[PDB]
Amino acid sequence: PRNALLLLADDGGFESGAYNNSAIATPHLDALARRSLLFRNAFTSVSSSSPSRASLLTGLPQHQNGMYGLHQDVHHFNSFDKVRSLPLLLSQAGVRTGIIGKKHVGPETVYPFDFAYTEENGSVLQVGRNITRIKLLVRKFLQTQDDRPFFLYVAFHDPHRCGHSQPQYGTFCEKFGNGESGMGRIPDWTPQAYDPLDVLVPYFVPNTPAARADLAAQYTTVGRMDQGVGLVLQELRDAGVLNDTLVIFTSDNGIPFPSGRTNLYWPGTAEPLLVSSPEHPKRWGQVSEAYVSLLDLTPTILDWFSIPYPSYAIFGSKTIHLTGRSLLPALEAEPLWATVFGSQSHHEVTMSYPMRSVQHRHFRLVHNLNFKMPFPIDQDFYVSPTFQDLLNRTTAGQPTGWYKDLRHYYYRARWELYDRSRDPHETQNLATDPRFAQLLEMLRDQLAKWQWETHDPWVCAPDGVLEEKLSPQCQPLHNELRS
Amino acid sequence: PRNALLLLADDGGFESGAYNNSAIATPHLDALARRSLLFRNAFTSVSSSSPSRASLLTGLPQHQNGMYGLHQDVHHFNSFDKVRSLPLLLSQAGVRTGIIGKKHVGPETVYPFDFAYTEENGSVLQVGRNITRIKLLVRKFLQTQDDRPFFLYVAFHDPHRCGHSQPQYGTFCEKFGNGESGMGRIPDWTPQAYDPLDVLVPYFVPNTPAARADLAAQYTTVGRMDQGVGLVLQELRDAGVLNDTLVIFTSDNGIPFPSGRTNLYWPGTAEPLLVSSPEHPKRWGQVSEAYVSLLDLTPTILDWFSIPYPSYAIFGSKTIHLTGRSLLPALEAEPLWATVFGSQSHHEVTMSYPMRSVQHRHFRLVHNLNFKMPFPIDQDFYVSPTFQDLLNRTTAGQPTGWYKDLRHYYYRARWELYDRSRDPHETQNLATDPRFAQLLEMLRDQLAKWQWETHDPWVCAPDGVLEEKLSPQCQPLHNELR
Ligand SMILES: *[C@@H]1O[C@H](CO)[C@@H](O[C@@H]2O[C@H](CO)[C@@H](O)[C@H](O)[C@H]2NC(C)=O)[C@H](O)[C@H]1NC(C)=O
Ligand SMILES: *[C@@H]1O[C@H](CO)[C@@H](O[C@@H]2O[C@H](CO)[C@@H](O)[C@H](O)[C@H]2NC(C)=O)[C@H](O)[C@H]1NC(C)=O
Ligand SMILES: *[C@@H]1O[C@H](CO)[C@@H](O[C@@H]2O[C@H](CO)[C@@H](O)[C@H](O)[C@H]2NC(C)=O)[C@H](O)[C@H]1NC(C)=O
Ligand SMILES: *[C@@H]1O[C@H](CO)[C@@H](O[C@@H]2O[C@H](CO)[C@@H](O)[C@H](O)[C@H]2NC(C)=O)[C@H](O)[C@H]1NC(C)=O
Ligand SMILES: *[C@@H]1O[C@H](CO)[C@@H](O)[C@H](O)[C@H]1NC(C)=O
Ligand SMILES: *[C@@H]1O[C@H](CO)[C@@H](O)[C@H](O)[C@H]1NC(C)=O
Ligand SMILES: *[C@@H]1O[C@H](CO)[C@@H](O)[C@H](O)[C@H]1NC(C)=O
Ligand SMILES: *[C@@H]1O[C@H](CO)[C@@H](O)[C@H](O)[C@H]1NC(C)=O
Ligand SMILES: [Ca+2]
Ligand SMILES: [Ca+2]
Ligand SMILES: [Mg+2]
Ligand SMILES: [Mg+2]
Repeated sequence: PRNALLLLADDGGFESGAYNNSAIATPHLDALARRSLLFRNAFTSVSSSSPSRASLLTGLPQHQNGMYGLHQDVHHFNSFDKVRSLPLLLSQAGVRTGIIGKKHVGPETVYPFDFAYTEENGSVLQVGRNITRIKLLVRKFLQTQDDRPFFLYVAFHDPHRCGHSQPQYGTFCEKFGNGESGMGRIPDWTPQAYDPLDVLVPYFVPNTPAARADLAAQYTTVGRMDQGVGLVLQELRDAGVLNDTLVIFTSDNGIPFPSGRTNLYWPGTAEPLLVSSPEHPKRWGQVSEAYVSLLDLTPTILDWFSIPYPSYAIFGSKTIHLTGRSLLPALEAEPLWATVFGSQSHHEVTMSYPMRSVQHRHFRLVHNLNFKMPFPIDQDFYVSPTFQDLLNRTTAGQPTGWYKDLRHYYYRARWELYDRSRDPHETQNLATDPRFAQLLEMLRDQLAKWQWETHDPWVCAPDGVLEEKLSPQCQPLHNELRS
Repeated sequence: PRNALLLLADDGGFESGAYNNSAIATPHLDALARRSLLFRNAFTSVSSSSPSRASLLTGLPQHQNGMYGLHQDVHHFNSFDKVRSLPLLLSQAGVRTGIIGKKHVGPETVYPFDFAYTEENGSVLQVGRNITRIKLLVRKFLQTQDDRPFFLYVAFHDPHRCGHSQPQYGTFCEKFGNGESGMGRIPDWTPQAYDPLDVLVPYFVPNTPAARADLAAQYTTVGRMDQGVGLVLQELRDAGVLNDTLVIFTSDNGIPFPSGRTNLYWPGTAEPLLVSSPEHPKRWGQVSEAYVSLLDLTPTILDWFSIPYPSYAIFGSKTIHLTGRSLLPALEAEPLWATVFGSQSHHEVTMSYPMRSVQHRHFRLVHNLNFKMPFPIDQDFYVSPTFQDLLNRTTAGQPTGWYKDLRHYYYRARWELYDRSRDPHETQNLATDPRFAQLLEMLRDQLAKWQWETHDPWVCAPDGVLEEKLSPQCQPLHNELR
């Protein structure tokens, strides 16, 4: 049988040898990249953990699958009951399904796995960060195979921050299991220490000692994640199935630094993506330039198992259709895929800053539906040494070392248009430039067509109201906003 | 031998003889008022159907029970799994529970009823608006009583709008069951027609021909609701249990007109409230001046059945405690209750305009957490003839007959302070008046203390961030908000 393994880092970026970062040591991801197609232009559709995971596992944008924000405690979003997720369709077609690590989506009836070791039924630390334990669970999973195909989803909790939840293990949990007093030992992990001066400060991160100490800790933890990818792959090799298994490696959202996680800017939505098919070796070790979305993974995995997406409606007779496509053709030839979309509504339930985006190659358009209010900041990020330092400096009147200032981080234009080929840092908004008005109209039109097609309840916001029974279906509010 | 009946109108206001509206015919609500304490100053804590129903049935504000907006389809809010609602606690203590009508809350595990006829398992029209059907189901319920006390919740769908959902029955479904072609017959209902010139136009509603035709249809439907209250009470009398039954009549939110439903203004949150205890006749037919909240119903009903509220946490070890109180002492003496709170986060999921409020007697303070954006407008209200007419006129530059203009309806101050004893229409904002600063501080403070005490996730918004492990727990964002 064909099997499939999805490896997902949490808040992972491009800190790998495979993405040309020579400061970090990620031998196992580098070895995987040599047996993979590597995508330079992959994007998540949403820069929020639960919406991202839900969109990845359904192939529907968050506005359509119902996970409008975080899933846990107080935030409490869940996808619609009638949604047919990837693991549900795979089970119905006879594929054995497993998840180890952070799930962070619900309800269980929409995202059922036959074998499930997650934060719901055990320690996130043990099933998300202790790579020895993850190794042992992957082994248990493989040893209980029954000649059905399998789909195994390994959702690492590394390299997510711990400053909010678990401060004594350090800002990225880099001290958990490192064998120092009070930390325990993860016997399969060799900790890699980084000096703050050795890290690459990305362009959107302030270059200060506090941010550098933050990145050094992240690097150690990306290291633990990389070793975990090694262990997992080694278990599939020991069980003799690796050579029958599609391996995909990605991350759910951008790194938890300014302009990253929670933004539809490039740093918040750009994701590493490796795809390794044992049946398509032609392109192993090559780099694709095609513009692809995490919305493509569900149709890629259904394609691999030859399972159709069924025609159904979640509500009324609004039939659901996937807007992503299978990546499997890209394994044989380089395609001209150019367009990716973004949709975000909430992160935390108190953070209502809906954003819609479309990218056409190096051009990116963001629409900020709630732009008159300041951009909200999540609680986990707020206590980061990086945010603290930026805030402390901004208020004390000192230089921040940052490529923006807070005021403009908080108060954004309704429309932001950027050309990354000329302006890769996305600091020159072109939506106000009359030379770019025909492009701006072309992009707004594509984004709107996608919004309708995916049944976006925010399609008419903020200037209008959706009224499905009349033509035109967006009706004006005359609320002093552009229409 | 105590039982309890809760009668809840949907979007009902003060269109009754009991509230001295002389234009409408509500004989059955009037008769009930004669055997009740009537509250002049009762308020819902939230002006949205599912949040209101959830808060009423739990005694927790919406920000604490998890029903942050509407429950149905795309909006999809549910209360937290570990919440102990009124019907759950009543069942655990041995009280048989029933619901007939519009439930509009979830999940079923948090709001379980032994006998249940709702939108979940049948037509909302039949179990919410067809009073004959409702009469027959209350009869079935009573005929199947056993050893036990009962709690029966009858949640009428009248007088809610039908313009959005069910247009062919008229703007308030006033033609459904009226015996005309295509409409069917509700044999127990006598339809009452109103001329648009006979209705009372409330102060917050434009006095125009379109709005008057809108109110005339509402009146016919308030009439059907009143007749349904009559039938329900008559079934309890026929079964011989009315005299053992606490009857409460209220509504979930203000009327679906401008400044009403979805606002924390007086018109959106003020509710009719009748309480009739067969064991406390001293104040039957009287009017209380005490300021009370629909957050008080759950503790009132638990008090009636002598059931404690248990000590539990929904999350971690943040123990839940009710902030409302029992209304039963008010049946014996007039109390000095002065303070009522309001909390709204969403209505529709696309309508994020969180509002927090506190009222101290005739003073009201509203805090609009998202004030720099325009106030959103729900889809059902937008197609009302009343909103259409106001929008069309505003757009065409014609006089609106309205006490506000749209611009100021859309763009509100962060803090709105009003004194209804001098300014009942709430059009003179006093929050910027330095003479009123000490009162403004006193009220902000009370509202903040309630927010913490009820575990409000928005307690630090919009200028700060909640960080539970540091002191102070609200941490500043320096985002140009004061
Ligand atoms: C990570 O998980 C592994 C395996 O569960 C833990 O190692 C175990 O430690 C216990 C207690 O000392 C022993 O009884 C087991 O036999 C150990 N197993 C192995 C394979 O070593 C390890 O302690 C965990 N590390 C952390 C930091 O939690
Ligand atoms: C690993 O998997 C590949 C792909 O399934 C195997 O290579 C195929 O082997 C078959 C034998 O039935 C040939 O006819 C195919 O042409 C091969 N295809 C490709 C694309 O390589 C391979 O045998 C497997 N085993 C090892 C050790 O590599
Ligand atoms: C309102 O409810 C009553 C009771 O369900 C409906 O009357 C019943 O209608 C069915 C189907 O026509 C008959 O079989 C029953 O005999 C009727 N029962 C009674 C007591 O009359 C009535 O049709 C419903 N009205 C509307 C307008 O929907
Ligand atoms: C209706 O209810 C009231 C209150 O339960 C009953 O009045 C009580 O009568 C009983 C028995 O005589 C006594 O416990 C109390 O002294 C009375 N209290 C009050 C306030 O009246 C009355 O019995 C009931 N009527 C019927 C027909 O049963
Ligand atoms: C890394 O460097 C090489 C040579 O400069 C280039 O061809 C490759 O595409 C780069 N990698 C990525 C991930 O962009
Ligand atoms: C910033 O200032 C706060 C406020 O006193 C202080 O406690 C914190 O330790 C500082 N953090 C950084 C990164 O400067
Ligand atoms: C209505 O007016 C009557 C007679 O003037 C009075 O007794 C009663 O208090 C009033 N009802 C209300 C609800 O104010
Ligand atoms: C509002 O405007 C539209 C368009 O002119 C018109 O057809 C409709 O009847 C108007 N409605 C009201 C209530 O004025
Ligand atoms: Ca994440
Ligand atoms: Ca209502
Ligand atoms: Mg009973
Ligand atoms: Mg006007």
